[PDB]
Amino acid sequence: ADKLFINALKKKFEESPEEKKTTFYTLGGWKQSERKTEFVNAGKEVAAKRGIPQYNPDIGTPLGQRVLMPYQVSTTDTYVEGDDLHFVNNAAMQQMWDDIRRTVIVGLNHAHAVIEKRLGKEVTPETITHYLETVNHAMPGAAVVQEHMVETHPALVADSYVKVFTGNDEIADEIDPAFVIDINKQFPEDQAETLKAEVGDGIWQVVRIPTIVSRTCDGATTSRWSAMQIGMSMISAYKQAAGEAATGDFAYAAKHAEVIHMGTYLPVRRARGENEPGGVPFGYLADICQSSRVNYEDPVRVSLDVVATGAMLYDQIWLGSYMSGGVGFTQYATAAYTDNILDDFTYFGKEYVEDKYGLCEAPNNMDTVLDVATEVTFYGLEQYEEYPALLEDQFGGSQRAAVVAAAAGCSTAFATGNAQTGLSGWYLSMYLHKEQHSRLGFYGYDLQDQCGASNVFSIRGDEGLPLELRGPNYPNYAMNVGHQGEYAGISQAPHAARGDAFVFNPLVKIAFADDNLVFDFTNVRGEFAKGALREFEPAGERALITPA
Amino acid sequence: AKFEDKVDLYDDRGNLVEEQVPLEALSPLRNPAIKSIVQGIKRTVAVNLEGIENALKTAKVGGPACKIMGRELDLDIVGNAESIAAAAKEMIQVTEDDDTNVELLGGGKRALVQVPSARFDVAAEYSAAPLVTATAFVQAIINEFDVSMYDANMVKAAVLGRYPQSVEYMGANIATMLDIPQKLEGPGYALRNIMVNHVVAATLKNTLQAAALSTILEQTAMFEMGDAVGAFERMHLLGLAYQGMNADNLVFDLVKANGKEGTVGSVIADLVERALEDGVIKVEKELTDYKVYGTDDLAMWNAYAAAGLMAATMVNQGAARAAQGVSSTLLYYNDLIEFETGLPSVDFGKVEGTAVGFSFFSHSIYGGGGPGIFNGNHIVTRHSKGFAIPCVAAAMALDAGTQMFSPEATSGLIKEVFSQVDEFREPLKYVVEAAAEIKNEI
Amino acid sequence: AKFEDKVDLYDDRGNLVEEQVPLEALSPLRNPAIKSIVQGIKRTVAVNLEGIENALKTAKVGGPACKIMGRELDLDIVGNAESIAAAAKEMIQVTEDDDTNVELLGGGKRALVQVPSARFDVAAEYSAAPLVTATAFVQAIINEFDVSMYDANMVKAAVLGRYPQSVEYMGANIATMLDIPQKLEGPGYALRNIMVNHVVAATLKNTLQAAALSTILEQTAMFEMGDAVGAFERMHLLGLAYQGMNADNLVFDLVKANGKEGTVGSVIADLVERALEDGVIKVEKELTDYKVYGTDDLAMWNAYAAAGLMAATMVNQGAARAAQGVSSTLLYYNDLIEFETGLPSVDFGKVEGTAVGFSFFSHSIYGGGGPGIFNGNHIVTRHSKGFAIPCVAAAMALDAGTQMFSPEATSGLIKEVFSQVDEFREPLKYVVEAAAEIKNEI
Amino acid sequence: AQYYPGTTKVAQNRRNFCNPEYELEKLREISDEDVVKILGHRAPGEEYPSVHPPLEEMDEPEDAIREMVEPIDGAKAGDRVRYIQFTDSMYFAPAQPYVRSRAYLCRYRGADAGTLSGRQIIETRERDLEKISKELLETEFFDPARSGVRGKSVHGHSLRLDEDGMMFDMLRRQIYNKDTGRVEMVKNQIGDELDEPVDLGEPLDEETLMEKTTIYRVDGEAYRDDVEAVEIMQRIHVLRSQGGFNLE
Ligand code: F43
Ligand code: F43
Ligand SMILES: C[C@@H](OP(=O)(O)O)[C@H](NC(=O)CCCCCCS)C(=O)O
Ligand SMILES: C[C@@H](OP(=O)(O)O)[C@H](NC(=O)CCCCCCS)C(=O)O
Ligand SMILES: O=S(=O)(O)CCS
Ligand SMILES: [Cl-]
Ligand SMILES: [K+]
Ligand SMILES: [Mg+2]
Ligand SMILES: [Mg+2]
Ligand SMILES: [Mg+2]
Ligand SMILES: [Mg+2]
Ligand SMILES: [Mg+2]
Ligand SMILES: [Mg+2]
Ligand SMILES: [Mg+2]
Ligand SMILES: [Mg+2]
Ligand SMILES: [Mg+2]
Ligand SMILES: [Mg+2]
Ligand SMILES: [Mg+2]
Ligand code: NA
Repeated sequence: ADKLFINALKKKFEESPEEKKTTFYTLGGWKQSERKTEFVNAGKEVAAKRGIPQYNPDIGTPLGQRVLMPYQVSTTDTYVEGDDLHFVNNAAMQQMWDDIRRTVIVGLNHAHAVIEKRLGKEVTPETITHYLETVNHAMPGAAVVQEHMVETHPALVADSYVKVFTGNDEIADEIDPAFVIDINKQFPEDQAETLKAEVGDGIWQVVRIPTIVSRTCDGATTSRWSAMQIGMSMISAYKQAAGEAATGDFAYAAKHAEVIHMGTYLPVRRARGENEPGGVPFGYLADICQSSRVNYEDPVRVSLDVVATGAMLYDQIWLGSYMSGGVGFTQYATAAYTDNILDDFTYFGKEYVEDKYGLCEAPNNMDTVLDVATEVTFYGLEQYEEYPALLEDQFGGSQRAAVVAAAAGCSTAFATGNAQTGLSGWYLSMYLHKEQHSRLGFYGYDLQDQCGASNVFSIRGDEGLPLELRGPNYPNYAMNVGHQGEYAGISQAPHAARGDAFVFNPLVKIAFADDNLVFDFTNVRGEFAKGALREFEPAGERALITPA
Repeated sequence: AKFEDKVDLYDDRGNLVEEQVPLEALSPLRNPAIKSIVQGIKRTVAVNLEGIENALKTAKVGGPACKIMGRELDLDIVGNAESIAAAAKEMIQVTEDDDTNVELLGGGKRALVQVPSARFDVAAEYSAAPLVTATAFVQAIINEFDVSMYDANMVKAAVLGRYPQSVEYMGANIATMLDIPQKLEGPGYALRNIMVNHVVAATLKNTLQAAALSTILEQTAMFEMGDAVGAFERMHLLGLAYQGMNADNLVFDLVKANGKEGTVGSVIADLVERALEDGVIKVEKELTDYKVYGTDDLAMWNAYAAAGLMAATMVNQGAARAAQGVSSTLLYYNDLIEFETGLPSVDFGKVEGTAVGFSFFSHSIYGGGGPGIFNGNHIVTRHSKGFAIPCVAAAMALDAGTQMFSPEATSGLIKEVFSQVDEFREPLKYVVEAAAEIKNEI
Repeated sequence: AKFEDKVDLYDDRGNLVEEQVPLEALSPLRNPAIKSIVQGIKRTVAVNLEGIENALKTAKVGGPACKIMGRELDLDIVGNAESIAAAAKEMIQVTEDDDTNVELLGGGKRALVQVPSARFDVAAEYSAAPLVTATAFVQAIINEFDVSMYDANMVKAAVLGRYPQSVEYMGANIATMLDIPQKLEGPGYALRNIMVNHVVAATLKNTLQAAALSTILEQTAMFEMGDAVGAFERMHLLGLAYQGMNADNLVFDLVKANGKEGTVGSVIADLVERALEDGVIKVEKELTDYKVYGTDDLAMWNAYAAAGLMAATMVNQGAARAAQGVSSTLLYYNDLIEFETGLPSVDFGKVEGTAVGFSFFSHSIYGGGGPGIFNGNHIVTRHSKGFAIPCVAAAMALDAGTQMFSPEATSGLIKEVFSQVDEFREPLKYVVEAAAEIKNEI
Repeated sequence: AQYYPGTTKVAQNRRNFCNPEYELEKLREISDEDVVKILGHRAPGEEYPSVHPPLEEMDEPEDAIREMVEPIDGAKAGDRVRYIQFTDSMYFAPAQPYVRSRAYLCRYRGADAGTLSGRQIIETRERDLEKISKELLETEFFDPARSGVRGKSVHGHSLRLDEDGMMFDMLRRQIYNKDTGRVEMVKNQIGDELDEPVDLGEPLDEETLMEKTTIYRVDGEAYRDDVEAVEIMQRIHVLRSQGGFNLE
């Protein structure tokens, strides 16, 4: 069967993919491009309206001396210019982040204990349902106790709500199903049983605050907003005095003792509060992505959906905007979710492993790392050598390094069933690549790469951590493109091969199994394509409160 | 001595120990027992060996509800605790027979660790205690069971948690009374970021000892912050003495006189009477059926008023055996005494202000919690410069079981380890003995 | 005693001082001069009296370009510096014959302040130095000129800046080599958050002394972080000795042999020869016209390689008299030596990795800057556990004026004050002397 | 010194570039003035600008390290630090990015070398840079079709060659002339037009490129077949991994 990237290469270029020569400088620069043409015209209009020059194709160097390529969004039949995958231009990408940023998980276990002990009242599915009706009025920003309150417009905050889940089926079934994330409905049988056993009789809220608020404010707003309206709803639904000593236990429980943030806060040089991208560990990112519960018979698909999720969030939005900005890092990320390239390399590796070892049956050791990561690295590099069109497509060494090493690392973890040896395979891939082509990435690409082998199995204070627990604030990882989303993939890989329901936090996994989200986390790449086509409908807009 | 003042020192039963001790014998800068307490708090760590073992066995590492399927390791840590602790001790110590302590508790389920003082002498701060302890136990466990290169990172996660992806040791199975330096509200705040429940736990709910430990920590922080330098030093020392060390038996005697039937108001009346009797205040002038009091020694008035504030908390929250009303006592003792006298309240309004926000943030939806989760570094309760939090410690010591977030709930690991240390558990004893010992060198 | 290794120690002219010194005599945990340096850096503050005066006269307080019209105060601070400094000293000291130092410099424009060590003995961390110094000078200025209650808050703003609205002392007219505890990348990092330019400034650009001070600070931090505990301790001690203290004159002799015409590559060749001559490495296997080297002592190979890395920086950046290429040296010394030998590079790749990102962040749009603004706490340069930053200090000492953000630009106040202190300025001298003194107590 | 393991022509060429005793083959003659023009930092006849005074005019204190390390001539003079940057085609250019940085820090004093996939740079004192640059331009470090002198807009290392065998250049600094079969440099490295172009000689033919290249490819010598070179890379991975864990 053809290599999975061949269709995309034939779409991009007139030459066959194997052809070594082409002709440049005859395409009219930017004029070859529908999108650049749109931008030139828009810049003229913007500048004329506001009285300050803006986009101008004649500033600096002339884009488009070569072909300005379309990209296939991998697993789709959608081909778009890369500008349509810039997070600024792609409402699906923006909404993916808003849906994470505006979510927190908040237990009801301490809260219900406070109710039964301290207030001496009973909790049943019926009282929980009444509480949930109440908090779904209050959470978007509406009142339940005071006179003369002024409130948020319901239609501006239609995306905000609260659901619950529990591992106890009989309890779940007694709560009004409008409010319940039904684990048995959303997960295949074996995964559902794993997840229900993790949760047990615990009861957890999934709280989503309004996108318009999240965009006005920041991620650290989420758990506070959540807690205020949980607090008001506990007062109203359980008939408390409206501000007594017990009220503070609900606040402490909802804000601290049983809250799970999506991201933890960051140190001062990169100061941020909770629920910002740098605080989201790789294992959580894999669990937020919902490919695992749909595509479970295909561990490559699951792993590469996680890579797409993470490459976009971590490289485009986080490193490319929060930590830098400007034109940013679209194609550093698109390399990992376009043209079915990473897919080709990773299916090669999975098949190699299946045949030699069987998934998850290789020894978890350095022999396996050396074997698998080397073989897969050489396959990927050979494709760039065999197909000049492929090399011209993934033109930046960093892009190639990330893609080849992601395939090598995922494949290694498919073999061992362990993310840490997967990680070792990622670094070996870099080292081999660097020697093969006498180049790797950009100036600063392999800071973590060169520290990498030694820090995989270290146990020291700021060095040692299982990969699932690492994230964008792991010291070596804190700066550079072309790694973080790929690491989320490697984190997913052994778990997908094992058939595990989750990678690092079962509550996070369940919390995104929800079709009331705006973004469809089951099909991240499909959503990116929809956004690229300007077909995605985000929350948070102000149309209702602005002129027609 | 810089100051002329002398105080009489009493024990936690209200009995005289030593008369006419120079005030500065109680100073954090001079008193060797306060130095030993502070250095002990810097260097002490509680290790939960049971917790480490269970995290490993279940692969539940890295924070609440987290788990890595397939990473489980079944290691008999508690059954080999003696060997593991000895091996850890060899790495933690600097020299044989130095002041390193590693003691097993609970049948090997817990260890008390005191990292040698010499490591802190050449350290900037206090994080060597958890970091040296953590790596010594990670290495000792790896070495005990010959844990492989491939698996050892799970031991690290079980001991210290999600650090360094998280800033904190998120999910760790070690504990300290101090918290990380990044969480300080301001430079110099570290001895303030010690939960009230931890203080109550360490002192086994002995009311006067909890008040003393809290006051020692708070007023020692006031020196580190520079607040107790120059013009303010005597105020802070007198506050330590009279509010936290029961100087002149004033707190004890006010409680004795008001405990049977008294209220916050009756304690105020007694304190004003005592201040007048001792010449601390005097009538400055007469309005219509109202005496305006003045003072020639504001720091001493403040200290007397602070003793009365402590006594008022003990009487009000001791009568209720319920801590919540400490926020009210801290407010209205101060509000009432100003309109009773025409003199400023404790800390010139800052206890009252702290109490307003503390009341709000312990009876509302917005933040805070019960009294025991506050501390001098908490945004709600940082504002008074040592004169509020010790009363909260006294109140929580007197709580008979009204709190969900009790010391039993928040501070059990801390209790088991830190209450073993005599100077932490009974600081009033040791600080008074040390003051008496150095009285003729001040 | 714990380790058998002995080293020969030299002065910064390459002359023998003491042979056969036990390795642990250089340990931060044992060497009294390292203790003195570390405690000195915790306790020392530079006060810019001229700066305070000018900020007040113009009401330019609270940070860059800030000013409050109408708040100007014209006080003759520098003209009354002796009185002000003496008054501040009275508040800063604990007792009159303690180790408090307050010394005027520059005709009273600056003061060197060393806050007494006893304040740190009963402190959690190091912020007492700026905070006690700041309030003592604020109070002394107020008292000198009888500044009113209404105006005194301007003196406070001129001394300490926008704190506490800002977390840092934003706009302050005092300086320390340390920075605030909240800025630590991790617990244990405070001795790493010391700008390279500050180290170069304090050591008056003496290359070996700058390398020594940086290495002392970095490797002492590795102890506070727990990195030099247990399995790693000897590696860190050998690194301190050979890379930062010129043990066995190895750095010195490599520079001597390569200084006239050499390159990074020629230093590598000499170091590999020397390692082979000394039995640190040996040929393990013959490939086709290629010898694969091995070692039975990875920590010693690492130390030899680290000495070569320092020498390579001195030769490469010394030849250019331009510091920027230190990022390149740190990368390619390590890259080249691995393919030259088949052995791992310094810090098992972590210097090389540090160098990759440091190169990027000193030659790109995204962050960083010139070599002198980095430090062991910088996100770009934290990754190697002490083996990279001292080379950056050496390179900046050797820079003849190619940098915009030079020590003259960033570190003038630090230079004037901290270079006065003999142990800060010439640490190699004092640490070697202390090691020789305690050699028979190890 | 050994420099690099392996038994391929690639490996030998990598060793040769690093070895300062290996005489780089000179392929073309370039005048001093034309090297200055290509660099584009100053005009011919313009005095070297300075960044600081001559070292002689400074009053530096005793420092044993300074005393032992001879400054390069441009450091003595106080010259600015300037650069030359090259891009090398993955279609068998003789030099390649890490080959260059490794070689530069073996051969040249006082050097700040940087490696990237699409560009490789050296920064050093200006008069010394000019001497080094002559060697980089005249010798087998350089082919005028498959390598480019580029201080910006570097794209091309990974692109298909054009019909003349020339690497892509967004700014077209090097022009192949069919009538001589020779390449001319028509702009300096930052892209400003030269008054008079510089002859860079003929592109190397396919056979000679294959003799001289330092890139491994399946259609040349594959890295996976240089088993001794791979062995050393894998060894370094394993030894680093073990060392980070427990110093064994
Ligand atoms: C439950 C609390 C305790 C607490 O922690 N917060 C509450 C409630 C909270 C809720 C009320 C929303 C709702 O009704 O569902 C909100 C809007 C915060 C939120 N969660 O969004 C709020 N208060 Ni409150 N709260 C207010 C106020 C006040 C005034 C109202 C006094 C009166 O006579 O009506 C009093 C405090 C006081 O007595 O001074 C007050 C109390 C209280 N405040 C009592 C409920 C009082 C009651 O049972 O009626 N708020 C105000 O004084 C005005 C501004 C007003 C806020 C809304 C706005 O700014 O538009 C609101 C601010
Ligand atoms: C000025 C720098 C130095 C720096 O600090 N950043 C730059 C430029 C910056 C700009 C370029 C935007 C513009 O043109 O105005 C942006 C987009 C960041 C921003 N400010 O928005 C960027 N790089 Ni760069 N940069 C990239 C890359 C690269 C590759 C390109 C090699 C090639 O052969 O084309 C090389 C590094 C290398 O050689 O490995 C590179 C260099 C460089 N990168 C060189 C300029 C190179 C040149 O003169 O042509 N980037 C890539 O390798 C791919 C992704 C791409 C980024 C944009 C995206 O992700 O869509 C972009 C990311
Ligand atoms: C106290 C503190 O809360 P915690 O006790 O830390 O939960 C803090 N909140 C606040 O200060 C709430 C301020 C806004 C609502 C009350 C307005 S009067 C915060 O969330 O950081
Ligand atoms: C290094 C550091 O910058 P500073 O040196 O502190 O200016 C840091 N930037 C970054 O890490 C930039 C990361 C994103 C751009 C480069 C991607 S390879 C930051 O802004 O906090
Ligand atoms: O050229 S650099 O590697 O510095 C930046 C690449 S985006
Ligand atoms: Cl499937
Ligand atoms: K926002
Ligand atoms: Mg085609
Ligand atoms: Mg115009
Ligand atoms: Mg029913
Ligand atoms: Mg529904
Ligand atoms: Mg849908
Ligand atoms: Mg009596
Ligand atoms: Mg009475
Ligand atoms: Mg006055
Ligand atoms: Mg031979
Ligand atoms: Mg010539
Ligand atoms: Mg063949
Ligand atoms: Na342009």
